[PDB]
Amino acid sequence: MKDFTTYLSTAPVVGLGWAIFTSGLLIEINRFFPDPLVFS
Amino acid sequence: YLDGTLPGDYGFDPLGLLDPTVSNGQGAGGFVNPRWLQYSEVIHARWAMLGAAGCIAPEILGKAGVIPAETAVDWFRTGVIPPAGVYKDFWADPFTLFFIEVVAIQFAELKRLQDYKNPGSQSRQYFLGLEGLFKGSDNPAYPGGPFFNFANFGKTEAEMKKLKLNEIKNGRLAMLAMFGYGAQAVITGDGPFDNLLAHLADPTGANLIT
Amino acid sequence: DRPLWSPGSEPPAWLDGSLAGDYGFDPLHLSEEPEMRKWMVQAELVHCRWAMLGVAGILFTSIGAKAGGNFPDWYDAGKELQKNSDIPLGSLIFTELLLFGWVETKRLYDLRNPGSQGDGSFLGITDGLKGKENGYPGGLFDPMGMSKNEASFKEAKQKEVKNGRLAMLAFVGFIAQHHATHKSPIDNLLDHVADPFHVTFATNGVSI
Amino acid sequence: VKIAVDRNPVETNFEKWAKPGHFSRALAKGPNTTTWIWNLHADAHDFDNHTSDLEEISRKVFSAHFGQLGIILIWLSGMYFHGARFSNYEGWLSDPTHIKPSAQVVWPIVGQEILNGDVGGGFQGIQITSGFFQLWRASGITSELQLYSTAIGGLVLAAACFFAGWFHYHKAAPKLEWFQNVESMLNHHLAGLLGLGSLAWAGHQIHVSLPVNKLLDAGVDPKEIPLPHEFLLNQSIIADLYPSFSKGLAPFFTLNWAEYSDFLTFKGGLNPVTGGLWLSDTAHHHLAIAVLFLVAGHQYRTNWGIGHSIKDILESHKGPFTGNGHAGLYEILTTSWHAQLAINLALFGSLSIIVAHHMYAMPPYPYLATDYGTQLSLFTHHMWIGGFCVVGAGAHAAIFMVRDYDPTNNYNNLLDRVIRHRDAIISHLNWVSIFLGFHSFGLYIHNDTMSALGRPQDMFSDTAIQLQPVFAQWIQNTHFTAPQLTAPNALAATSLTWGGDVVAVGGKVAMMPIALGTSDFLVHHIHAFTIHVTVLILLKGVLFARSSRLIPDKANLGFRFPCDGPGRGGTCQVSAWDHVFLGLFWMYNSLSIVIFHFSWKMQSDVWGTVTDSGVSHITGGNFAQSANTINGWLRDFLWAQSSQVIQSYGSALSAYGLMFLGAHFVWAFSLMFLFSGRGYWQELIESIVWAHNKLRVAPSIQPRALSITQGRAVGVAHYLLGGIATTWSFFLARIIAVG
Ligand code: CLA
Ligand code: CLA
Ligand code: CLA
Ligand code: CLA
Ligand SMILES: CCCCCCCCCCCCCCCC(=O)OC[C@H](COP(=O)(O)OC[C@@H](O)CO)OC(=O)CCCCCCCCCCCCCCC
Repeated sequence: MKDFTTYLSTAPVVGLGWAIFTSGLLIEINRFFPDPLVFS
Repeated sequence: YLDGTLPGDYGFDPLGLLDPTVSNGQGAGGFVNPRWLQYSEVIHARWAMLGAAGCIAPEILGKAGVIPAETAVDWFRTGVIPPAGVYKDFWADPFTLFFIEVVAIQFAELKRLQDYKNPGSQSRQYFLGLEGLFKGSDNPAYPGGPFFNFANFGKTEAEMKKLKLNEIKNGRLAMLAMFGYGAQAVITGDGPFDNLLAHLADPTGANLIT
Repeated sequence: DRPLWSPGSEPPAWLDGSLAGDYGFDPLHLSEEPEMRKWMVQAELVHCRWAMLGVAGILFTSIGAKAGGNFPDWYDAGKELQKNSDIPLGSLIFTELLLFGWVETKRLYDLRNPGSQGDGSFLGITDGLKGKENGYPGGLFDPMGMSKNEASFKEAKQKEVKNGRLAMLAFVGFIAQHHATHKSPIDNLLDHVADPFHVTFATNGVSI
Repeated sequence: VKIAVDRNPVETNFEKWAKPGHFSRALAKGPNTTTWIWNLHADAHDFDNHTSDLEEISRKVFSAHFGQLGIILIWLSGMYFHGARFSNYEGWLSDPTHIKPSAQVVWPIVGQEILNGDVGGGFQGIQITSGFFQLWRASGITSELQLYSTAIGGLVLAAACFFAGWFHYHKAAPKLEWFQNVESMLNHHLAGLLGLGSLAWAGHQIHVSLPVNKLLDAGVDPKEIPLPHEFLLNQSIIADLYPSFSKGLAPFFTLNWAEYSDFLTFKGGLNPVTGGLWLSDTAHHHLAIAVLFLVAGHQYRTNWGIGHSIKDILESHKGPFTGNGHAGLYEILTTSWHAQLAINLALFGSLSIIVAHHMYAMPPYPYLATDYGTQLSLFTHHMWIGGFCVVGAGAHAAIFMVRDYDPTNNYNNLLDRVIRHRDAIISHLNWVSIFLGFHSFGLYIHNDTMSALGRPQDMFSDTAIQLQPVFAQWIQNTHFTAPQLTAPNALAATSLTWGGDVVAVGGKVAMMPIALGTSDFLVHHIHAFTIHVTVLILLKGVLFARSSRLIPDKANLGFRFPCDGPGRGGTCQVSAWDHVFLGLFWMYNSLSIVIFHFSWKMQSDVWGTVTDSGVSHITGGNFAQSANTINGWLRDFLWAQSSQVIQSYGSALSAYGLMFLGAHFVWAFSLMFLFSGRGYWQELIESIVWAHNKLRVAPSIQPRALSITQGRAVGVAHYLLGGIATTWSFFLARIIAVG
């Protein structure tokens, strides 16, 4: 398990979790309060 | 390499699947080896020895006056392959019986497998007081014990070897028979006993050639 | 030296047998490290203790509904009780989230640092609010002296877990045989006791 | 011959997952530059470089191939699943001509939903061009439940495939002896896989594909069809369709096969209803094919001692002009994987090119010829796949000459004698390319110059100095007049491309005779010029891989190296790798023309809507007049057919308009890599490292510019991707919006 967690700490995997967060956050930020252009 | 020490050795292995050259290393490895193939030959045989007896027994007893004709039905019209037929009146539907089948068999199979993986392991752990009956033996196919050989037949070793191969010769025949039941049913569309009754009546007229 | 989930299997090296409800069951090699193992035993118990506390609430209502009392199904109960309540939704949530953040956070820092909450800061309480073990506190959460004996405390830990694993399996049952039958659990019981051979999961029209 | 396995060679654990670069001795140290990262993903699957042992290389290969099957089977199951739950198959099945297929429904986010076009059938989604719907109808598939099961089977079989790769490597892995039993492999692959595989398919077609498509073509509703399994159970039902089924195998075993003439046929041609091949003919084909491969599988003497020996056959076909011939090849093929891979790729790629030609003229699955977008997409696909695979042979053959070539085994051999007259090969082949490019491409410029000067009488065209392909025209008539004389039992010809009458389906023509003229003479020659040159680049790299006059020792430098040095006037792109890097652009250029030829020819001369008075083609039959000039290919093909893509903004085809531009960006972006060199970039990074160093924010892994070989690879990749993706947008948008 120590080696599995180490594999998960590689660059390709940590980047995959980052991408799901940033993309998931932005798509969710467009789904709610739809299509923003001016900021109030 | 076929010395003949085994019970059912008659020097018929054209493909060479029992040679000790294959699976040279040591470990669990693959299914093709003397330890597993010898074990699966009698298992197929014993299951088939039960099946071929049961596939034809209701039909024979049905032609005779002992059993009701409603229960006496072809082995493939009793619930398996419902497109063929299905017996409506049991004490429960088939799928309820399959969950019974699976559970009660899973125990028996897994425990046997565990015994194959690590001998005598099933007696060491508490199983409702039935641990004494699962001590096993050196060979995974002929365990013996207070239950599996409750009437100790072969106290002599020579008598066991005679029985160990009579179990095989009567058994390997049954495996061929069940292969005949499946092939007969597809073409003839009738039970195995009715097919026999025809060849005895009109042999030259009722035949595979027809 | 002890029973196991599959007889004959070699138990893992890290499961020595001291923990409560240890049967050598971890094929995924989780809780192989000490720190994760220290986290999971506390996760198992809260998932257990919440199951017992919740499932009993379902049986009590579903029995009172079958007897005649005015109790709804455990499903669609939060929808019909909020329609006619003086407490709006949102004021009820953040009364729960805000109040649990106190407890759930104090429990965390006893995990990361045992004996830390017994400093006497919180209202001058020192002997209580310091952990006896990881997931097993005492003093204040054990008013009856039912834990000052290692002989009777070690087996009670085995009963807390065994009646718990069973409990959170039952909650998965309620989810499943509700989606199939859309009836209460107790009603599904009396049907099986009425005609056991005919009414099973096979004949519900689902799962096939 | 026997089974040989080694038990538990490798332990299974994630220990090496944490240590990347374990396979190589150089990479196992760790990274001190960022070049270690590129070398990692590159040398990952080069098993020959990891270790010298041929056994380990065989274990790795046989188990990795189990992965590609699992990767394929979840992909294939995805299409069945996505076709079941997110498609309009049941609606298209009842009205195929008017309704279009759609297997990719999109979500509702910013914009995006407009892509879910009004496909038809109470459904809106992305219009596919894979032909799956016609494939599932050729087989007996009426409902979505049959597609769900088909998907669950793939996931089950795929996990079995993946399990096998772990089992056949980590637990029980074969020995080198098991792999060298090549004679055993051929018998099992020919008889078992190709033979029984085809015999099996025939069974399904006879019991399901024939009893279902007969009712569907007779107007019966799909829901009223009797289910695929019921036909097997009741011999009375299928007998109403095909009365021969009442006799039941007695005709077969008594050798009176004329009774099966009802469903086993040699009709030829196409179905008038569906515009596809007669399903009865294909059952006859795949049945025939099985008997042919079954006897072929009983040729090699695996273990019984009766049959041919490959080695005895090779070292017996000798000649005077050749000397020692075909002798030392059995030792090569049984020892090097790259040799077998190069031979396999050459035929596996040239076959997909044959699949592309033999499908469009002979549409096998129903309602395919009328889906012009599908018929155009299958051709362009299986053709590109052939070009890549063919180019891989030139690469994976040069590796054999560098790495797995031992001159001791080859003395006065065929392989040795080829190298000893290599300068004659490349010289004589150079003359042909120059001959073609002048007499073929120069004819195009002659027509352009004559037209601009106002001398159209002097062009090469039908109204002009005609150059007609007499040899092709004679072959068209011979295959057209074959049913009379050379194939009397054939009711009609193989296809209507040879000659005949039009076959109309849904107001659209499925196939009609193609006429060859002066333009079809220039283009067919243009292809040869692009093929003879693509061979010159690859064949030159192979023969001159091991040694040349400029560099007598290349083999010591290796397969891929950028250059020996600025000496000798310059030695940059001398390796065999750099020959492959050049053959790709030519190969891509050659394949692109073979695609423009298919689009403009079939739009102008073949496809179109049939009216009461003849057919109205899409482009009015302008291939004969305009194609002779290069400006015609710029005006009538590009400047015209690009109207549907450009005007796609605001419609369901808007994605193609974007990809049309995006593809141009990636194409140009490649030019930075091909035109420049790693020297300018490595210096620029130094001035950037200063600023990152000034702020104490710098990477311990030093930044280093892309390697010369990588720079070239990165170019051709972004180059081909942008060059190919443009057409993928310029075609599907043009053809989906028909005309
Ligand atoms: C010991 C087994 C056994 C027995 C006792 C019978 C007995 C019978 N079969 Mg039967 N059958 C068998 C096996 C058997 N079969 C097998 C294995 C198959 C599948 C190949 C069939 C397929 C079959 C069909 C399709 C039909 C019968 C029929 C019949 C009946 C009439 C005889 C006839 O015309 O068929 C003789 C048919 C044969 C195939 C005879 C040869 C079978 C031999 C005895 C057993 C196999 C030898 C074995 C493969 C050798 C080892 C080599 C191996 C290691 C490679 C008769 C009651 C017919 C019926 O219904 O009666 C009206 C009928 O239509 N059988
Ligand atoms: C489409 C062709 C193309 C493109 C896009 C570029 C782009 C660029 N060139 Mg360039 N170049 C080209 C052709 C091209 N060149 C050709 C043909 C030559 C002659 C051979 C040169 C010769 C040249 C030189 C000598 C230099 C450049 C430099 C630059 C960079 C200047 C800085 C800048 O503009 O910031 C960025 C501009 C952009 C357009 C951003 C490009 C990336 C976009 C944002 C995509 C974003 C990624 C996105 C998430 C997709 C990623 C997914 C994928 C990874 C899977 C720039 C990125 C200069 C440089 O080094 O910069 C310091 C420089 O010195 N070029
Ligand atoms: C399965 C296929 C696969 C693919 C497609 C990739 C792709 C990639 N790997 Mg890799 N990897 C793989 C398998 C794969 N890997 C395997 C089997 C191993 C062995 C365990 C590794 C171990 C490995 C290591 C050790 C490293 C990579 C790195 C990289 C990236 C190269 C650095 C770069 O160009 O961006 C440059 C990035 C910048 C200049 C600034 C960072 C901004 C990035 C682009 C954001 C993160 C992108 C994110 C990962 C994209 C999602 C993943 C994508 C494939 C879908 C690249 C995206 C390098 C990396 O750093 O990853 C990012 C790297 O160090 N991989
Ligand atoms: C990345 C590679 C790639 C991809 C993505 C595709 C994608 C596609 N192919 Mg294609 N194919 C490829 C490579 C590829 N192919 C190659 C290299 C060949 C040459 C053999 C073929 C031959 C081929 C044919 C003949 C057909 C497709 C079809 C299709 C389309 C339907 C997909 C499908 O499941 O149909 C499934 C295909 C079938 C059910 C029939 C397959 C019949 C072939 C001849 C089987 C041969 C297998 C054989 C054992 C391998 C060659 C033996 C060797 C000695 C050469 C789809 C768009 C079908 C189509 O047109 O869609 C409507 C179609 O008929 N492909
Ligand atoms: C597609 C059309 C291509 C034709 C033009 C290409 C011409 C360039 C080839 C010149 C190489 C000459 C040196 C020969 C090399 C040489 O000397 O080898 C020697 C060889 C005779 O070999 P032996 O019998 O001595 O030995 C054979 C054993 O070594 C077997 O391995 O010659 C030939 O095989 C004749 C080859 C004619 C090659 C031209 C025909 C090739 C295309 C095939 C179809 C032709 C007919 C088409 C009409 C339908």
